[PDB]
Amino acid sequence: YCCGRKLEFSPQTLCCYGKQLCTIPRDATYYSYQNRYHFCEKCFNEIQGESVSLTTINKEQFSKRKNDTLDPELFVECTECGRKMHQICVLHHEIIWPAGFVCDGCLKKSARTRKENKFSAKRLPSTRLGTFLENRVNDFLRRQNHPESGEVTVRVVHASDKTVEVKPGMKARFVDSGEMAESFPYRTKALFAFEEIDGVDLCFFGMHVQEYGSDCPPPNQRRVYISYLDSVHFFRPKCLRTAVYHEILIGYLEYVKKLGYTTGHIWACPPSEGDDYIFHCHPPDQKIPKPKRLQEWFKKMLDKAVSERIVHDYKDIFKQATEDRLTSAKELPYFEGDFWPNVLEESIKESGGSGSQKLYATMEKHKEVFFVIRLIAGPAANSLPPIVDPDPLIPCDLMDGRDAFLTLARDKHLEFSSLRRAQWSTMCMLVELHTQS
Ligand SMILES: COc1ccc(C2(C(=O)N3CCOC[C@H](Cc4cccc5[nH]ncc45)C3)CCCC2)cc1
Ligand SMILES: [Zn+2]
Ligand SMILES: [Zn+2]
Ligand SMILES: [Zn+2]
Repeated sequence: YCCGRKLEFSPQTLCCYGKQLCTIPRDATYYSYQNRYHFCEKCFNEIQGESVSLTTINKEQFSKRKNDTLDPELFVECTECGRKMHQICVLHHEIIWPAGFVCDGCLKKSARTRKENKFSAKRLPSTRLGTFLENRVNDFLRRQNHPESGEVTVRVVHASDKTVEVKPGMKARFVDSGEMAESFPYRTKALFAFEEIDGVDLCFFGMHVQEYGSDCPPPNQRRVYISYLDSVHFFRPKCLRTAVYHEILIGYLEYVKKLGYTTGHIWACPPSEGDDYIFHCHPPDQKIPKPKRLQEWFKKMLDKAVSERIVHDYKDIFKQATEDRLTSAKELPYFEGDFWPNVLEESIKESGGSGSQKLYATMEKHKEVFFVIRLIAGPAANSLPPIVDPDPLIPCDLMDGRDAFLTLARDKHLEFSSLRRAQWSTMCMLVELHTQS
């Protein structure tokens, strides 16, 4: 055996299908039907009668289970030794090495090494935005001159044109009356950061963004929104991990500012317990920050951006609307999946059809969570040329949003819960991106 350890995958968390946001953690009790519809023990017993609509399926046909199934880790056999070894430990992928697995001992005994690993992070197609970010990170790393650090690769893996649609409450008030556009076009992008750790790629950062160009009507035009952020905390060295995140995030703001976007938007929202934003099965000791801590962290990152003469200034949404002399909810930027489109639906219902009644009160209530970042200020923003993106569209269904990658990771036991598993998951992720390309 490679190690002395007996290893297996932890059970993943499933949905309860009752409260539409309820989740079933590890070792919990739940009910299943056809392994498709799972129900919380509390939510299932708080059900009308026996018949449950799914077609009505009776509660008699449901399975009472505990979320404690442990799938053992897989082994691979050396085609010369016969030695059985963990697939994750030796990082053997059948697509990269279709000739069969040969252990390190056999390779050295015959004075050879594995064939070069195609489908690497470096060999992913590059972009102007990706090169811009990885130059910034690697230049910073050489300045710090830590011998433990490795080369960082940043690649944009998806780009497509989409639209966000105004929800029925806001649509009935402002869209049907002609006061607001019914949809806002934007380009979505997914990019990841990789670090070479002992000769092996490790994906440690991911990000999805929404970019609304000069074609977009107000109030969305020339604005960028960060849909989701995620990380795996195994960047080496640890003492430089936060700074690298700052380099990527500030670099993105610097890049879109150069392109002509005037404002960036960040919703400082930590994930719920047991929830994964981009990377499936985070390490158990990678703690989720509390909201106050996360807000201060973004402040520090933005403060550095201001000092670097990249970000002009930043304010919370409540302060921004006051300076913008906002009066109606139709003047607030409308982003896909954002907090505010959902809340404006609730605000109109409670107000009897008003888009202004509790607008400032709601913004003040949640002001510390929403950051409005001004990249271009004053007279310069009034007369800018059209935004032209030098990078082409990158069709990649696996990265059209965060759902496909999470599903693939769930379906293939691709965990990021440890360095070895995250390296195996990185290798599998890279192979998928190269074949789907
Ligand atoms: C102040 O401490 C931090 C500040 C920022 C981050 C970043 C990040 O990754 N965030 C910020 C939101 O909370 C942490 C999420 C990571 C995470 C941790 C544990 C379980 C999870 N499930 N899903 C996501 C997830 C995603 C790092 C780079 C960008 C900001 C991480 C920790
Ligand atoms: Zn092992
Ligand atoms: Zn539930
Ligand atoms: Zn061998």
